[PDB]
Amino acid sequence: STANIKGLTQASRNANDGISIAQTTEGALNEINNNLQRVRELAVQSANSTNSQSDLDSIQAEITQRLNEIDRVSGQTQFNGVKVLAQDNTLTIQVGANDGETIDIDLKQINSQTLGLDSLNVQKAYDVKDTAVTTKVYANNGTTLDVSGLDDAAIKAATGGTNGTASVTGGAVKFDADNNKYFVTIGGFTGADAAKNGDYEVNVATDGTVTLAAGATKTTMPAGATTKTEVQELKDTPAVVSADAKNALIAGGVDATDANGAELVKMSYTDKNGKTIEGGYALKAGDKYYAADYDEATGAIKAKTTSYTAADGTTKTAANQLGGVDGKTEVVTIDGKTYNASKAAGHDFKAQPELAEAAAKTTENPLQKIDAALAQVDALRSDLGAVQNRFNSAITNLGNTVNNLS
Repeated sequence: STANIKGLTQASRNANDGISIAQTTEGALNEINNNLQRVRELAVQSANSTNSQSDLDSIQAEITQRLNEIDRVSGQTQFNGVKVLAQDNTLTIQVGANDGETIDIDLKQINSQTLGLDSLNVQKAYDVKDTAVTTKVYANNGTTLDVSGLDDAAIKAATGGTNGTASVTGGAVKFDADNNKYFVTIGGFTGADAAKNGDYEVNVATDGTVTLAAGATKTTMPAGATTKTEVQELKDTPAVVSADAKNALIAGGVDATDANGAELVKMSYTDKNGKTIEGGYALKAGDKYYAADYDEATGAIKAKTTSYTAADGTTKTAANQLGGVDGKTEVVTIDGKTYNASKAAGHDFKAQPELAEAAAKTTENPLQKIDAALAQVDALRSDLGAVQNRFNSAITNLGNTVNNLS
């Protein structure tokens, strides 16, 4: 009789834990349901051709936030340490005084993947274009600097000296990039004209022709000066892609030949109506675009890459390609599968072989899919409510049995 009384009484405390498990799980499933209803409403809103890709991009961002919130609740909700929505798990609770007098609680893994929505996407592809990044650098042209005319008579005519035989020292000319100027050193004057020996600015015709202007007077050769033998002229030069940028791409799985011929570009994205907006910078290798940072002031280029632990256990990196459904999403390709860069970061494919792949296209019949998920959640909520009634009825029956024994 004592065994029974103490056993039934403890069995009743056990039943209360079943009820707690059930309420903790229901609470969380209620929150998941709220997030799913918002997702459904957002899908209805996206099914409107008046929406621009910018609009859809905004709706998608919010859908992704809701889905992530669902994965948060699913992964962290707990009762005495049990992650009730994290795995399929049949919990058995003894509700009688003897072995086997139990009620099972069938917990199920409920997350965006098991609900069939981790690839849910309402975006549309942008028309992707690019513009080569250049710089302005002074170069030449076969137009040599002709200073043969600036002879003794010409130098005398411009400076007013008469003593000695003056000449362009070394027949050399110096160039200042800062102001597209030219300079020469004059020597040879003697007597009181010796003071005219020094440096003078000269004018270069849109031809070799170098000349000294009347009234000319020696100045100070501008620092930064440098000898040029042909006419200087500014022409666009493709931004230089560094070895470490190329090597970062290769380390990141980009083909060696393609990476070696990488080109810095500025992205552009045009929508279905024809409107175009500028994107960020990227390294175009082969026919693919890999996101990159670019310091206009320095020319320093930094290839964006994602680090992670491969299935073989080692640490590797993947180049962040511009792709995904919209065409401007940072994705990575690892061992036969494509993932969103942000999701693969820090991931351990050895410890967790499974990671959701990036959406490859716009979702077809999204509402049918969101509705299926809502039905899965309602089905689990119903079952939990019924098992809650079974625990409650057990508590009632245990209470009476104990009453009569005592």
